[PDB]
Amino acid sequence: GQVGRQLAIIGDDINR
Amino acid sequence: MSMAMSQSNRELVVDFLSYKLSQKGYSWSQFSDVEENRTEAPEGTESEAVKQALREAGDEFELRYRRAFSDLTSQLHITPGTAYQSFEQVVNELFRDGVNWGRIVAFFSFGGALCVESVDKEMQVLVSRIAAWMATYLNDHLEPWIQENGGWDTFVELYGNNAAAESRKGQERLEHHHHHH
Repeated sequence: GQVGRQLAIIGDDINR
Repeated sequence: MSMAMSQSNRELVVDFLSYKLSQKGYSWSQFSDVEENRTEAPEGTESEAVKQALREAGDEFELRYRRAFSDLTSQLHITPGTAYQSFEQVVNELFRDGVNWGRIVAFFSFGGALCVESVDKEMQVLVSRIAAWMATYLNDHLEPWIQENGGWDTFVELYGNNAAAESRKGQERLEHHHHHH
């Protein structure tokens, strides 16, 4: 499973 | 003074999948809550600013997911039997220890994606499946963490309309803003 591990990466570039 | 704090949860998940499938060209009630006998609700006020930040945050999270790696369901297979397991792996992934903002929005558009490709793969029953897994995870793990400190008013305060771009532009003060004069 690759999803989830990357779904959090984008969070940084779009965190609040 | 309650009224729809727990019922509103299933209202946010159901509204996210309604506009999600509506985007491509498929109906939602066609294979979801088809059973008549509804409640109608008073009107829905939390979904106003909440759903708003969920639409701009869901389209920006998706654009950044393929623009940074690839599609989500495209990598999944989807099927009535091992579908809940797929979304179960992506869920634990986001949860690194507790519940931090950001993973909630990515989870909203994520499940909506599996619902779209699901109908295209002749999996109507699969759609309703993700509908119960979305309203459940929201009313189970995200329930005791959202009501803790206004999880909807806060999720909108950090992901309001165009909040993602407002974090780099609206910053100004501690960002660098050269206009002290």
